[PDB]
Amino acid sequence: APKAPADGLKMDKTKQPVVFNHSTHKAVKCGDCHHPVNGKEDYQKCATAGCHDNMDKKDKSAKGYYHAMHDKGTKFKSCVGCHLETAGADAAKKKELTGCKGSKCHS
Ligand code: HEM
Ligand code: HEM
Ligand code: HEM
Ligand code: HEM
Repeated sequence: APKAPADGLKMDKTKQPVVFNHSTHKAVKCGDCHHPVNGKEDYQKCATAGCHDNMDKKDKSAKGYYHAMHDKGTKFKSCVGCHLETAGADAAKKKELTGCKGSKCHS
């Protein structure tokens, strides 16, 4: 069975890189992020060719990498989508978890 990697993973496909820590996401099943593709949970890097490899941040199709990390109403939760739900009405948590700058994702 796949094992989570070490904390401090840098997502760095863009000029706004973001650190991801598995240890803070244990309340989330692995396959909610490493989601099924052709019926099997896929543990490849999200931006693998044929996956979320479109680096046009304006693309709203499934292959758009920005879209996959930021948008609501997606088939699997995005980073920002799930964080918005988590923050609820708490403005401090909305800033920490969903702010576009000065958040835990982007400085
Ligand atoms: C569940 C305990 C779980 C496992 C297992 C797991 C594994 C895993 C691997 C093996 C990697 C490395 C991939 C590589 O080859 O680079 C990896 C990377 C990322 N993960 Fe993960 N992961 C588990 C859980 C979760 C959860 C719950 C989320 C989403 C909240 C998540 C996300 C990520 C992300 C993002 C990465 C980086 C991918 C990248 O493209 O570099 N994982 N995980
Ligand atoms: C990496 C951990 C990773 C993330 C994060 C992720 C997210 C993601 C979202 C949010 C969606 C929904 C988009 C929408 O509804 O518009 C989505 C959908 C698909 N993904 Fe993905 N995804 C990650 C990893 C991977 C990998 C490694 C591949 C390629 C093997 C891949 C592919 C796809 C496909 C295909 C879809 C659409 C699925 C369907 O319609 O059932 N993703 N992903
Ligand atoms: C998507 C790849 C993604 C990123 C990036 C991400 C980041 C992130 C950070 C930076 C934190 C703060 C703690 C830390 O420094 O590790 C954090 C915390 C929470 N997250 Fe997250 N997160 C990503 C995705 C997801 C997904 C898809 C969910 C829900 C399904 C989720 C949830 C949470 C929760 C819960 C926390 C803790 C919140 C807190 O108040 O402490 N994240 N994540
Ligand atoms: C707030 C809604 C918000 C904005 C706006 C935003 C912007 C942003 C940009 C411009 C990029 C780079 C896109 C490109 O291709 O040039 C980027 C990248 C990532 N972001 Fe973001 N972002 C906002 C908020 C958040 C939050 C709160 C998280 C974490 C939950 C987050 C995550 C990510 C991830 C992951 C990336 C990709 C990192 C990489 O691979 O380089 N964003 N964002």
